[PDB]
Amino acid sequence: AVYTLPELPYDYSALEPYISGEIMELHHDKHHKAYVDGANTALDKLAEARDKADFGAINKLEKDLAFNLAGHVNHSVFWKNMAPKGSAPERPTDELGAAIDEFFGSFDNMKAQFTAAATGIQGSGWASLVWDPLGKRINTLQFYDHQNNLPAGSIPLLQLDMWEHAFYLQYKNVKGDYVKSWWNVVNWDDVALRFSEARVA
Amino acid sequence: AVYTLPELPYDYSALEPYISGEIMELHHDKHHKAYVDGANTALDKLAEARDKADFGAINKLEKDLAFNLAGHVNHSVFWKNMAPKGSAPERPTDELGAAIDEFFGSFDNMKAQFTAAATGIQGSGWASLVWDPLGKRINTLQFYDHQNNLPAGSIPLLQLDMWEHAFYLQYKNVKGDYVKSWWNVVNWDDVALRFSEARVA
Amino acid sequence: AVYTLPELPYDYSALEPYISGEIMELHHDKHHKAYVDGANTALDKLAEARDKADFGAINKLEKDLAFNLAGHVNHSVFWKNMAPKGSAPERPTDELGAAIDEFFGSFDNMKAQFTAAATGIQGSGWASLVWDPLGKRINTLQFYDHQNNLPAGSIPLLQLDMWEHAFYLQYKNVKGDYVKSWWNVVNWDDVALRFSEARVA
Amino acid sequence: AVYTLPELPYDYSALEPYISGEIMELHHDKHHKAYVDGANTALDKLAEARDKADFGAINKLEKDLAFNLAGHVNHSVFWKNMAPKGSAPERPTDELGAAIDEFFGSFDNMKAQFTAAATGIQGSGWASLVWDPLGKRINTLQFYDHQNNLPAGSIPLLQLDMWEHAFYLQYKNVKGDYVKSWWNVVNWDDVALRFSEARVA
Ligand SMILES: [Fe+3]
Ligand SMILES: [Fe+3]
Ligand SMILES: [Fe+3]
Ligand SMILES: [Fe+3]
Repeated sequence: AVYTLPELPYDYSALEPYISGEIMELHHDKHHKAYVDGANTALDKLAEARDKADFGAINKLEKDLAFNLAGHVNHSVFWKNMAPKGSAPERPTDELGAAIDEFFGSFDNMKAQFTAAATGIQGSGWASLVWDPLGKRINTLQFYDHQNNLPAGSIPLLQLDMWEHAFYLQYKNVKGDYVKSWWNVVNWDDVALRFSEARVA
Repeated sequence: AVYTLPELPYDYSALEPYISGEIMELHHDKHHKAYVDGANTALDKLAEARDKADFGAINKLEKDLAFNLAGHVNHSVFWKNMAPKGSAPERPTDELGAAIDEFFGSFDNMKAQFTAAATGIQGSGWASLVWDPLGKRINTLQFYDHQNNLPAGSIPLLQLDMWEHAFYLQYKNVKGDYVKSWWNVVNWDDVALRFSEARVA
Repeated sequence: AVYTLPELPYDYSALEPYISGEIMELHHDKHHKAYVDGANTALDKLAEARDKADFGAINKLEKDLAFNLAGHVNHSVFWKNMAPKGSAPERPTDELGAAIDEFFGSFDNMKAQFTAAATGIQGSGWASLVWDPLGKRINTLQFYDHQNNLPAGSIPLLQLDMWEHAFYLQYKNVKGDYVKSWWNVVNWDDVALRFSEARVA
Repeated sequence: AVYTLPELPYDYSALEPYISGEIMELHHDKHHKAYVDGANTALDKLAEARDKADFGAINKLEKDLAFNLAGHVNHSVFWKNMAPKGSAPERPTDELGAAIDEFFGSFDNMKAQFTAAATGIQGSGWASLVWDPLGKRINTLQFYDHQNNLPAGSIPLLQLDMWEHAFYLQYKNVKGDYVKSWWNVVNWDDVALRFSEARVA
């Protein structure tokens, strides 16, 4: 198949007590898996349309592709963006840390803007730290669902899933507590990797 | 300023008779300029938000940034994607042509799928030929407005502005004629360049 | 058929010089007509799905229905909301005028809020004065496309089409001039009728 | 205040075993309350905007109003649409039942179409049985979030909250089981009342 479900780089319960193993298992095995199948199906349907020379359902297929592929992209990044508490540095450093200070003033200011974007979403969405290739800078974006509210070419560096399934079982309606706990499991080494590959554009 | 308006790589009337100089001038000098100014203002407001620790309008600012920056990105690609007819090849060749044949079966099939995506939009939008870095392939996407219906990391190769301001003065409601004419002014050299640089590899 | 294209209550050129006959004809005969067909088709497809017990394309059909039916609703209201310059009162009076003063302070304040909503849309949309049955009041809403950014149960009293096809041929990018000219052709007697039937909820 | 939180017509645990009291309490006391407060704040800000003639955040305020008011409207209908099993009929009858048979063929067909719309949503949303005043019929709509994918004038008769917070704690990702259970607690008397009052006639 064109798309495959990547395995978590850690145990389902490795992110506790910040994110429960219950959520991690349901989130990965159920949710992420669905996006993989949906993205594969969307492409299969588009190829079928081309062969039959009938693009009557093009609007449906393009949304199915964007929604599912974006869901696949976002979650793939999400898993690697995290790691067990004491496994990685608690703060960005080197070029990444410098870039954060340059475009946000400081690490704390970056977190403040990112958190505000994360808890204020009206509906399902994501908070994301991205590399803007045009302006050559790091910005924060607030995705709607998986595929809305973002410029083409945006390269994800750090993403936080704000869909209710990502936190409801543990934090219920208190989104602030979820975001607060999540910072404790962010793998800044992975974010640095994504920044290095993004900046080399 | 963070963002700046790029100059057109040709005269306003250089795309005639396929795209009028009347449209090109309004589209570039007025529309694109507004996106650049809006994107800069969004960043200024976000910086101000970080300074005072007041992210009350974070939802507004994130959409303002996504909408304007996406408009700036989309139009910047749009201008270079075109050139006066004759000054550029009529069909894709080499690696680009081979990739189009691989992911769409043929140039005509890609053209048909892209056209369908362009004319079927329910609202303002774009038809876009992008490089999918996760699936390592070329796909077509149907953007809504400027910043909706697309996965993060999507790299634009060829885009067509389907907002009514891009064709109404000349083609009125007949969007189908607009798309047909547009193919004649596509600069496949520019598309090939973008494809070669997609996900630095 | 379930839906039909209503005729304009006046000549195509009756709204000049505020809105050209060229626009009125294209807008009514081309655009509005498309929504009627699309809404009829959406329902036909849904009935076909029910008979076959296959709702695989339910997401597509529900969007097709909402988009097209909303387009039909919005335009139907739009036409009747207007009349040749000196044919109707230039200001709301009686219960309608009183209600406007009550929920906006004055007629001018209502226009200011309505205009701001009309010219600020990021993409296609509408500015609409509606009757909120729950709060029992008149509010202004900014529709996105035709079917987005509005609560269920909202009863349209006065609507302004801000899609580019509604003004580009005459006012180009200058949206402010279009809205300004449009106020001169608003049929307040029709708005009063819609208010009377809405308030009787 | 303009908007107020309505009390539930039954105890939080009255919908068990179909819908948990745990969900009902959080959903009502926390979620619905937030929409009421948000809708009131939106109106306050709009009034403030009119006072100072500063509509700079008009796009934000119009979305805040649409999102919150739609959430308030949707949930107000949602609560009354349900009642403990047994306390209300298991199937629609009289005029309502006849209308459902007319516009869907049968109660089972309406149920199947509604279910499909409920489980297939790409993001947060609602499945809604509404009265179409233009077509003079009963249709099903698939709302996105609270305020998207619906025509103006749509009158809610029966709605199902498909936001993850409405079922995750009990049904996890199995939205299909949530919908099946939900049918058991539908108060057809309330739906019949809403149908009788749809477009005062
Ligand atoms: Fe998720
Ligand atoms: Fe444009
Ligand atoms: Fe229109
Ligand atoms: Fe809810």
